[PDB]
Amino acid sequence: MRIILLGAPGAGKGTQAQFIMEKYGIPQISTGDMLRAAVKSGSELGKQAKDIMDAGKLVTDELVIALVKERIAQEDCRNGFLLDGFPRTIPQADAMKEAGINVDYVLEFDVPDELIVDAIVGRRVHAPSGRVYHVKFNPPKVEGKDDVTGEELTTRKDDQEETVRKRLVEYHQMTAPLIGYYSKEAEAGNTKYAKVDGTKPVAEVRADLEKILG
Ligand SMILES: [Cl-]
Ligand SMILES: [Cl-]
Ligand code: NA
Ligand code: NA
Ligand code: NA
Repeated sequence: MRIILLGAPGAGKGTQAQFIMEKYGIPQISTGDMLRAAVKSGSELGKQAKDIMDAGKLVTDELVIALVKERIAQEDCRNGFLLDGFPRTIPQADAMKEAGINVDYVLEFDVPDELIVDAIVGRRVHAPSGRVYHVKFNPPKVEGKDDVTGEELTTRKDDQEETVRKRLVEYHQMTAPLIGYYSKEAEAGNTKYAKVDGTKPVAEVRADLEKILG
């Protein structure tokens, strides 16, 4: 079973990763994990990836595809794999096709932007400990205060609404053509594509996935 799992930053697609891994007996792989691990191995691909990153340079599509091809040839991908958050562009998806890396399912984990914004901007944090509260989902016991220390809660610059919205805008401009690419691949019979409603409770999403996948 070969699955691509896509989703907007903050949508929460990772909430279903362990269910998929345990359903098929397949690992979760990501280009980020490949890039951070490339150094650990002695492969020449990894050394080439190390030097790119050490020079602050962009990882080219050709290199990332090589790393993906390398990763799925490892023994743990014999039942398949859950490719998390890649491809990100049409040129990357075509490079997968050029390399011969087809998958059985493309899952788009879909949560509307407004709900992602609400989830993130409602966060309140105790920065010294990393404790995280949410005004609606998990409020502090005492208003504005960390339960443990009583210190006044703050918010993160990375969670500012304008910053989240800019991130989502950029995501959809990159991902909309990719989604259409995979829908066309599915109409051609090369793969299966499904839009997954990620606003439902996790257990209901899990059930939905069972119906989509089999
Ligand atoms: Cl997320
Ligand atoms: Cl307490
Ligand atoms: Na891993
Ligand atoms: Na959309
Ligand atoms: Na506002």
